[PDB]
Amino acid sequence: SALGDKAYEWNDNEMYLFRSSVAYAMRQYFLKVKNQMILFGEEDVRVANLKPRISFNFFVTAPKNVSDIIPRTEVEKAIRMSRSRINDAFRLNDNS
Amino acid sequence: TIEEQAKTFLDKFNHEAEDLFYQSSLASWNYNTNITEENVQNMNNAGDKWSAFLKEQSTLAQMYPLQEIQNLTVKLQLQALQQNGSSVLSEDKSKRLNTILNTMSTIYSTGKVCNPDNPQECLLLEPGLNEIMANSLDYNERLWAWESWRSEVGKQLRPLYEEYVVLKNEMARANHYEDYGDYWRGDYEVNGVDGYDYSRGQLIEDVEHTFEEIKPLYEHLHAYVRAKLMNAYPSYISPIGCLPAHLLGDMWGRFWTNLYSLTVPFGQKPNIDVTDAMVDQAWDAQRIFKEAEKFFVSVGLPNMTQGFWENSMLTDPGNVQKAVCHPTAWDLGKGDFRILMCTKVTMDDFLTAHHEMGHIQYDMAYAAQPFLLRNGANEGFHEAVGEIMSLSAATPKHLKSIGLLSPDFQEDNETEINFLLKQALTIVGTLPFTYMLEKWRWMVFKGEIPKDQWMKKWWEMKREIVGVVEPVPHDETYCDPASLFHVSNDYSFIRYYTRTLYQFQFQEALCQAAKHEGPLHKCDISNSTEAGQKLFNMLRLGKSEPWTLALENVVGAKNMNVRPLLNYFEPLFTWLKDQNKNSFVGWSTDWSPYADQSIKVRISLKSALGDKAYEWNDNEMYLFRSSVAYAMRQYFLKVKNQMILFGEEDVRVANLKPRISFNFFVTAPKNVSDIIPRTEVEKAIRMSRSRINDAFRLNDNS
Amino acid sequence: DCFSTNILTLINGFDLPEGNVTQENFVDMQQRCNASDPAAYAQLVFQTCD
Ligand SMILES: *[C@@H]1O[C@H](CO)[C@@H](O[C@@H]2O[C@H](CO)[C@@H](O)[C@H](O)[C@H]2NC(C)=O)[C@H](O)[C@H]1NC(C)=O
Ligand SMILES: *[C@@H]1O[C@H](CO)[C@@H](O[C@@H]2O[C@H](CO)[C@@H](O)[C@H](O)[C@H]2NC(C)=O)[C@H](O)[C@H]1NC(C)=O
Ligand SMILES: *[C@@H]1O[C@H](CO)[C@@H](O[C@@H]2O[C@H](CO)[C@@H](O)[C@H](O)[C@H]2NC(C)=O)[C@H](O)[C@H]1NC(C)=O
Ligand SMILES: *[C@@H]1O[C@H](CO)[C@@H](O[C@@H]2O[C@H](CO)[C@@H](O)[C@H](O)[C@H]2NC(C)=O)[C@H](O)[C@H]1NC(C)=O
Ligand SMILES: *[C@@H]1O[C@H](CO)[C@@H](O[C@@H]2O[C@H](CO)[C@@H](O)[C@H](O)[C@H]2NC(C)=O)[C@H](O)[C@H]1NC(C)=O
Ligand SMILES: *[C@@H]1O[C@H](CO)[C@@H](O[C@@H]2O[C@H](CO)[C@@H](O)[C@H](O)[C@H]2NC(C)=O)[C@H](O)[C@H]1NC(C)=O
Ligand SMILES: *[C@@H]1O[C@H](CO)[C@@H](O[C@@H]2O[C@H](CO)[C@@H](O)[C@H](O)[C@H]2NC(C)=O)[C@H](O)[C@H]1NC(C)=O
Ligand SMILES: *[C@@H]1O[C@H](CO)[C@@H](O[C@@H]2O[C@H](CO)[C@@H](O)[C@H](O)[C@H]2NC(C)=O)[C@H](O)[C@H]1NC(C)=O
Repeated sequence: SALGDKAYEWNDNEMYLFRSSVAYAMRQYFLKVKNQMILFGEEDVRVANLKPRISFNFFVTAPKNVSDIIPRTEVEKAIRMSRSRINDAFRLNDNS
Repeated sequence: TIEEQAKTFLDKFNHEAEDLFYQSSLASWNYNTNITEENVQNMNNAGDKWSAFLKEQSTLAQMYPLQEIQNLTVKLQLQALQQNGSSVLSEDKSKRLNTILNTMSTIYSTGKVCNPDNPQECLLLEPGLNEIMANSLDYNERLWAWESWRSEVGKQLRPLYEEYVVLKNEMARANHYEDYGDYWRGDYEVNGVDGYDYSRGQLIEDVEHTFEEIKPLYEHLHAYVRAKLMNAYPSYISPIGCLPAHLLGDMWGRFWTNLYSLTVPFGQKPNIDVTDAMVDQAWDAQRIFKEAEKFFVSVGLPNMTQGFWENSMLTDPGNVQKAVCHPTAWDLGKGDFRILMCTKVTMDDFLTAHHEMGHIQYDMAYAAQPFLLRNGANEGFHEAVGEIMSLSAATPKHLKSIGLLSPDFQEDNETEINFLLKQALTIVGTLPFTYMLEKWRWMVFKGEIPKDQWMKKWWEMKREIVGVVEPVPHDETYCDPASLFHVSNDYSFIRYYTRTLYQFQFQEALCQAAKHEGPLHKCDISNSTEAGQKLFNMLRLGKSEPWTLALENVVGAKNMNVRPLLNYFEPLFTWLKDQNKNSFVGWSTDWSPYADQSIKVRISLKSALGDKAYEWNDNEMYLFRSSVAYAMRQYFLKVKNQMILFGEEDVRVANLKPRISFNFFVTAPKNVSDIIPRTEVEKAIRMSRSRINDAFRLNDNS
Repeated sequence: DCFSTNILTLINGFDLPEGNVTQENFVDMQQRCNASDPAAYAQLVFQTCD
């Protein structure tokens, strides 16, 4: 819908880029609000239920602690804060 | 008181201190001779009691102001008993500091790294990794060991070091000192002598003055070693650049001696070696000590008492019992001196026996002095005095005169050159490292180096003082200097500089007094009563007078001097100047081992965005590294048809500037030594430049 | 345009922040960079447009 023609193919490298973008967003939110330097990585974004529609679930954990799961509220806040950067990193616009 | 009550206090303190300390020495000696569990607690309680006695004696010394004291000896003893130490620090802060020191020591002692292709084979430092660094001739293996040890140790030791420096600085400031560095430098401080004073701040100036004179010989030696390292690692070392840090035969580059097998001047002709003559004559591990005692007697110095010879543990048992046999001299006191060592039949054991014999002679020379004054003049005198005996005894002339090394031997100057170069690799190769490390620590304590720039400054010094370049860039998360044993265990490092200067000053003075033909490297002082008298004139003083006065009694100088060292190494300097006609003597602080394959990036945010432009920080650097990794993954998948998992930690970044310009390069995922060539990175960036640009809202010019 | 190019060449040569050397403060910064270290300012070629 966003690209029509000239659209790229989605593979595991695009999943890596998406995980990196989400980690960057969480880092930015934690730095700019809570004033904490937390080193979120792309291995803290756990992804499940991948479908050919390109739909999946994800959640975020603490950098070195699998038991600690960041609640959905601040994940929503971070996505709201950095949605524009997330979108233009992939050439999609808020509907795609 | 006053004088009478102070003398009574000192006498009654010493009357107990002698026997407490004596029993503690028996406990330690009995532990060391045989490892017995029942004596461990005996050592522990005795040491705790001795520490409590010292603490209480310190507490009962506060009611003695220092302005009413006329005698100098009691003044020095009261000052040596007056320092608070860690007592003034708060209880919670003291507990925190002790915990952090213990954690630091434990991390250094029991940290291990692991192979990237066999994670079930992991090596400690002193076994394995040290041998990898000391014996391997492979560039890749040495680089792997270097980088892998530095990574984990720095990452674990950084925050602990920051908290430790903060706490130590606060404690030192609480004790009327500028910082911790001033407290460390205060060992050489002497006052109230009206003619021999030495300020704390003069030490820095003296050290810089000495290094400025030592620089040229080190420059020639560095150029010679760099020239000789080409044949071992071709296409890896620049003819005008520095030396890579991992090729120096040691983990940290403290000593260069392990390069002697690669840099020998004449390898076909060996140096002197008669260790087989001692084997042929069937010399047990008892004649060497008697020979050392005879040599010491010859100069007129006092001899060994029968009490020492009564207690002899030097013969290694070799049974199932395992005990440490590190050569040491024990000074339990009240006429009780011993040496504990494992004695074999070898040259190095012979020289170590002479070293320990000199240690014992110096230690018992000042026995008549009071207990609190039973020590060397400063921290550097003891080792220098112990070492110059072995240095004088190692000459082949003494070997010929002692019975070995039959006179039908015509010495060649090639052997002398080999010996001088081997000595240089140990003596001159370590002075820049010591100077640089102590300088960095002093300016870190003093606050000159911001906590943000530590790593930066450190490596800058290594490119300009030592002439050594790192093989991979290190960001601010590392603590490379903390990898040393001395820094992470809170030890001082300037004693190794001052001792190296003092030993050669003493050797030159002794040779000049003995009226040697020429003291180049073959000087010996055997059978010279005046030399022994001159040495004894300084040995027996102890700490009763400033070390400057002790130095004047031998060399007639009030400060450290470098001329005797240059005089000692003059023949090698002449040979090196002859051998470096074609080489470019010196180095340049711009060449880097990774600079050929790097790519420069310059970013102009204001031009592309104007207003509303975002601020650039480390999160943007993380995003840039991730984008570059994605680009490399895509290129390798879509052209070479290989599934390689590049990460954001394989993009190494250097030279960050406020213009937002930096260099970067890419390595293989788990292999650090493997660097992707610049052409492939160019192709990948060409392929994915559109996505790289649009991820940051910049357009091909910004 | 000529003045902007003259600013840009110095900015690139000396790796200064973009937005520090403007039209009003070009000469003082230009001579300060030269006074910092010769033999690196020398290779910079400036235009004398007026
Ligand atoms: C990982 O995260 C959990 C919390 O999700 C941490 O668990 C805490 O552990 C301390 C123990 O002193 C408890 O007092 C806390 O109540 C625990 N938090 C809970 C139950 O929510 C755990 O310590 C973390 N592991 C780390 C940092 O290594
Ligand atoms: C530790 O080693 C020594 C010698 O092997 C032994 O104990 C010593 O034995 C001698 C007798 O020759 C005594 O003079 C010493 O007093 C003993 N040392 C002591 C009691 O500390 C024995 O093998 C071990 N000593 C132990 C277990 O105490
Ligand atoms: C140490 O204190 C004493 C004063 O009690 C002084 O030294 C004494 O000087 C006389 C000489 O007439 C000697 O007979 C004494 O044996 C000395 N007593 C000592 C050394 O304890 C002087 O004030 C100081 N002596 C020093 C620093 O050598
Ligand atoms: C060691 O620490 C104690 C602090 O208890 C210092 O004692 C202080 O001495 C000063 C100077 O006379 C007095 O003004 C304080 O009242 C003392 N504090 C006390 C007794 O609690 C002691 O001087 C320190 N030792 C030094 C600096 O050498
Ligand atoms: C210092 O000790 C040495 C021992 O190495 C003495 O040399 C021998 O000492 C014994 C005494 O037990 C004498 O019987 C020998 O005549 C001495 N000479 C030899 C070759 O064995 C030496 O005399 C002592 N030096 C002194 C007292 O000035
Ligand atoms: C070692 O000794 C030989 C001869 O003793 C040296 O050869 C002479 O050295 C002098 C001065 O260096 C030169 O002027 C002569 O031309 C040399 N050849 C002769 C006299 O035939 C040799 O240079 C020395 N080599 C080292 C490394 O010391
Ligand atoms: C890691 O580093 C290098 C790659 O640069 C690999 O070494 C290459 O392969 C063998 C070693 O067995 C040697 O010929 C050279 O060291 C290198 N040859 C080249 C670059 O042509 C090394 O094997 C790699 N180790 C791995 C992947 O486990
Ligand atoms: C700035 O660069 C010029 C380039 O030469 C130098 O200026 C010298 O000093 C004064 C400046 O007023 C002139 O009279 C000289 O002709 C200049 N050239 C010389 C001495 O060779 C110098 O590098 C720098 N000058 C200043 C003021 O910063």
